[PDB]
Parts: sequence; C-alpha cells; structure tokens
Amino acid sequence: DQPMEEEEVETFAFQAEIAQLMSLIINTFYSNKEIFLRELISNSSDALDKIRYESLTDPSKLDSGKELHINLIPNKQDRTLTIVDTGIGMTKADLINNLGTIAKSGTKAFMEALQAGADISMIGQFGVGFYSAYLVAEKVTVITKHNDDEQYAWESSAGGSFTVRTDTGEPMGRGTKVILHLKEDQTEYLEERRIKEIVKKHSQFIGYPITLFVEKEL
Ligand SMILES: O=C(c1ccc(O)cc1O)N1Cc2ccccc2C1
Repeated sequence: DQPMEEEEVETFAFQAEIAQLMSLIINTFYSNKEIFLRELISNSSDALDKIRYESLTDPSKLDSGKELHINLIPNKQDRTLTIVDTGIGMTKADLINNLGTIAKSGTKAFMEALQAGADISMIGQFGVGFYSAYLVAEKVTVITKHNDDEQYAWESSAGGSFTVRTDTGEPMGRGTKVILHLKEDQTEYLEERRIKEIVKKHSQFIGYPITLFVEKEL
C-alpha cells in the first residue's frame, strides 16, 4: 500500500527582530487589539494593488481571477476568523521573508518604544503589521497562491518558528488566505456586528470591496 501523496515540511526560525516582536505582542497587554483586522486588510489591499498594477502591462496575470476583493469569514464553530484576498499571492520565498513585505529599519526603535510602554497601533507603519494577528490568535495559518507557483501553507503558534509546505488542501485561484484561530478571551472578533464596526472605523480608505460572510454549518 503506497502513499496518496508526499511532501517536505520545512521548519524555519523567525528572524531575530520578528521573534522579539512576536514575544512582545503575545506577552504584553494591549487595549487596542482590534487593530489586527485593520493590519490584515491593509496587507490584503497592498497585495491587490500589486497584482492590479502588474496586470496593466500583462493582462494574462489575471487569468487566475479578475475580481480584486477581500473576504472576511468568521466561523464561531471552529473559532476561526479568516481573511481571504485575491491579491498577487506569495512565492515560498515571500512567505519565508516576512510574508512578502520588508520589515522597516525603524522596527528596532518601535520595539524599544513598546518595551518603554508604547501602544501597538503603529505596528503597521513598520512593515510588520501581520504579527498583530497574535494579539487575538493563538495560532495562525496562511494559505497562499501566486501565479506560476504552487499553493503553500505557512503556520506558526509563535514560539520562535514557523513551518512552510506545499498545500494539498482546497485550491485557491490566486491570493492569500489568513486563518486566525482565536484565543478563548477574544471571540468577540467572530461577531458580525463587531467586525462591521471595526471595518467602519479603520478601513474606510481601502479601495477594494470588503465582504463579510458569516459562516454557520447547518
Ligand atoms: O500575499 C500577501 C499577504 C501577506 C499578508 C496578508 O495578510 C495578506 C496578504 O495578501 N502579500 C503579497 C504582497 C505584495 C506586495 C506588498 C504586500 C504584499 C502582501
């Protein structure tokens, strides 16, 4: 009897600054936790900008999907909140390297301000907003599909490492799917009215459709 499928699973250490940052986020109390959703949507919007732009000179880039949008899917039953976009997606290298974005040089000073007791809200200004996910999530999975590349799954419960592997789950056309497995004490971010108010307050100037799908298995 032979395997249905095989693959390598690789485990990586986070770069030092990012590991320190994740530790600060997880072990320090902050009031303004809701900004995590702002930061993920902003990431999605940047990814959509990137594919929109490239498609200008290469329309075939959109064969994997023409619609550019952001979907929010709370699933109380699984205690997950998923953010899905149809942006440019990430290569394996992009996932490894801070999820497709360059951590800014001021990140060091940012963390020092944090250890001095600064707020977390500016985190997205330094190219590391993604990690605000861990203000509300105990585990995060990222599924991503970039043109002319395989679908990958990234995952970390923090602790200083993440894994990357080709994803053999359900296929995405193109883009990035962020699945937050929420902490017991942060399930409010599964509530559709709470999500609506957060989008309203922090994501007014996102120039793509943002659509809430409240999921309930029957
Ligand atoms: O795939 C992602 C991504 C990462 C994290 C996320 O939360 C949502 C996302 O779509 N990105 C590709 C790309 C290209 C240029 C600039 C930014 C980005 C962000």
